[PDB]
Amino acid sequence: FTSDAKDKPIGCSVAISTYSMLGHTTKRSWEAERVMEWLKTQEWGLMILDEVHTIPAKMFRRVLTIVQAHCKLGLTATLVREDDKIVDLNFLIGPKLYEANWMELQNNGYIAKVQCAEVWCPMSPEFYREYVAIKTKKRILLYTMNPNKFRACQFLIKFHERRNDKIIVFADNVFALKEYAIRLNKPYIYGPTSQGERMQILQNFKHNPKINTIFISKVGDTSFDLPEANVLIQISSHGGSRRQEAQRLGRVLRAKKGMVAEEYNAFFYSLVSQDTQEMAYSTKRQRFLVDQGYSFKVITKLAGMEEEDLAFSTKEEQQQLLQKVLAAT
Amino acid sequence: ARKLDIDCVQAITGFDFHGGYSHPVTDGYIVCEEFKDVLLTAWENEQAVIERK
DNA sequence: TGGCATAGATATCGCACGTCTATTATCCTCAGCGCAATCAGCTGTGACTACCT
DNA sequence: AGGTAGTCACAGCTGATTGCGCTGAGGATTAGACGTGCGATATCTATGCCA
Repeated sequence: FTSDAKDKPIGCSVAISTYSMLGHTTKRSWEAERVMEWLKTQEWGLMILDEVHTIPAKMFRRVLTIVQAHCKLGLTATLVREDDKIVDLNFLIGPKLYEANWMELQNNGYIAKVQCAEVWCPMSPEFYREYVAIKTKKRILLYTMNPNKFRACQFLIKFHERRNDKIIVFADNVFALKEYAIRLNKPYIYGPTSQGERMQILQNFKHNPKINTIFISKVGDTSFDLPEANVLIQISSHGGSRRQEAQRLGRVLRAKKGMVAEEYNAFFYSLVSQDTQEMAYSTKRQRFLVDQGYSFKVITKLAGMEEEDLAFSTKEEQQQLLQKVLAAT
Repeated sequence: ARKLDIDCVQAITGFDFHGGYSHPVTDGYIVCEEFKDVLLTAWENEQAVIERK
């Protein structure tokens, strides 16, 4: 029951739809109205809800009232909504039935044994002075565009490509993602995300060994399917969504054969700018992953960056980058 | 019409098939005769508004 | 002498081999909705001072 | 002259704000016909066979 692939609801034993298709307060298409009438008339023995953490929103909560079903079951990767709207969910659906131990599943090899790391990036003096000068929400651009952070990301990408690793780089900021991907000349996916070209890029990453570095915007959380990867580099995050980026880490890194015996077969890096507010976010966020026993070893400096030539070696380039960033306020 | 909540349908004229599928072809909107001139006035107003916008 | 088979001469209809435009329901785009950390104003609480006793 | 209510100066709570996601309307987008080529096939009659 989507707006693109339309099918007759009659005789449909299992009907699959989205919350928005049921949450449309505005007038729908005429056929959509008929299908909604059919759904409302029909009583469901089973209802299944995915990504339960999005349910507590008011529009999606109204969907439960809209639909009449006997058995409702919810599945997700996390259950800590940052707006603490979870107590109501205990009766929106019901009690938490089960929660597998992440470390135990790692031991059994059902999922990859992740190697987590937080990488601190020094701030350029001009960038840091500007960051201190600004006091409002506009500070996001400056530290997300740290030349040292760019150099660290470039070095990590080079090292893992030389290791022939699946590199997926997240960047919630639209502008930062564009600049990073373009300068590194790698595919980028953001708001537009033409679905055909989106799947084209995904298949290029999956099949072409020449291209194994995909830059993805915030849409990488739940807006599409993530092919199994091994190296996940997170540059910018929402700013305290302890469950969102933890879920992103869980979805990105999957079980891979070959290195099951080793305790570190999946590699995750979180780039954080030193002396910025971003640090306060990271410690705030990865707390959830700490609840699952995951550890994050601080890597102030990366070995090998000296010999390999990287971008922004001269500060004269870096001040031009500062020009570009400040141009967008 | 939907902005003014006026029931308006397409006017199925024929069939066109570019890649092998007979998509129905419509020429304008069928509306009730009662709101014909009101709809014309609304269209004129919205045309002027979108011009200045 | 005369009945008519037997093949020379010939199209003749059927099976098979070329094009052609449509006896009927697609593919991207912009406007309309939604979600999560600041920031600021409504309201509550303490410090300072007026008035009845 | 004496103390607690009115008034002003600051604090918690919550709604508005600003990045960002999703549908609905709207404008773009080779299968019987009609023949022939080839191939199997009915088709008509010379004329000399010997009774």
